[PDB]
Amino acid sequence: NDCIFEVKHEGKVTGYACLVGDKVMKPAHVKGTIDNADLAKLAFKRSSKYDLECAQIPVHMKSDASKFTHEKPEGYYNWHHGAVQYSGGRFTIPTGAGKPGDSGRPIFDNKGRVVAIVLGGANEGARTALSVVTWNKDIVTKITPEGAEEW
Amino acid sequence: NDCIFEVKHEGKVTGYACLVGDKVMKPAHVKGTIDNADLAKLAFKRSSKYDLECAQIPVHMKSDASKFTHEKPEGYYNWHHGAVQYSGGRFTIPTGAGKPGDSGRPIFDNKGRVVAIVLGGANEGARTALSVVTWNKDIVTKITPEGAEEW
Amino acid sequence: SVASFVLLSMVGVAVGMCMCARRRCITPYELTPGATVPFLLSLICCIRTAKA
Repeated sequence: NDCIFEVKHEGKVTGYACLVGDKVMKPAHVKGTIDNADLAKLAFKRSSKYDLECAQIPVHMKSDASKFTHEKPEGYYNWHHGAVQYSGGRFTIPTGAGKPGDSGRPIFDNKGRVVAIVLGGANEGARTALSVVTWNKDIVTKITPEGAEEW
Repeated sequence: NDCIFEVKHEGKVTGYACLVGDKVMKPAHVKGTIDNADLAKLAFKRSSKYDLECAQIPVHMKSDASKFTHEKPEGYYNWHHGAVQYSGGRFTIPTGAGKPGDSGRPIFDNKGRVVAIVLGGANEGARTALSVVTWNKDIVTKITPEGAEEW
Repeated sequence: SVASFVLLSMVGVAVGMCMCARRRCITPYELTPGATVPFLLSLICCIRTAKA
């Protein structure tokens, strides 16, 4: 909504990297060398079981980082392509709202604070369940509904 | 208001000392003389771990010392130079509000109570990060954002 | 020579896979913003903190 900071990483865009808290992160499944030429020289810590590379933001740019909160009420949140329903601890969107290439987009709460980063979706009828990187208190985690392909 | 005593070096003002609770506090990095003779003379104690410089207030004739509070709820506070935004574990300030040599000015809450003491800052970009000395219920701590240079 | 090579290789494998265990145990903390690593864990795994 009020924040567009998902920096692209390739002329052939496949996902986006984001600044949140004091860290830049991006999904580890999408190839490319991050653009802007300042984050490109940054060294990334990679996790395949979490499918994410992350690094510390340079200070001069970390004012651009979005707010962070781990607390996730049941209900509606907002992201770039619309609204996300958090039901049963799982994020879902209308079918077709997400396609390959929108991975790495932060999910915001009503205050505009990041709570999750989308990785992919799984098609169930008129809805799609999100395979997504989220957090609990001081620990990154991943939610992968069955049959989700990677975005 | 007006609980601030000037620390003057030989040819200029270098810092600021404040009366918090029962003690007068000054930044240990500031070289100069206390404006008041009874405090400049008063045997004065040094701690470089927190870059803080303490003495006990002569409370018999200094009853105007400011009151304090260790609670740090999220949101806006007062800095004698505008509003400071306490977000996460950091303080953020408009980049043009602070200048070197202004260290020692406390941060006020909305109740007029001292919450933290600015020891310096970091050129942060759209803002400036504020490296301060705060306290918990029983102990002091120093918050130093990365890249903070001395003030 | 064979015994010395075998023992040195075992020591190298031990230290390298200790480094692997360090990386596996440490990466999730370096991914989580705030990075409130407990001091005891920092001593055990011999790390530096990101927030100073």
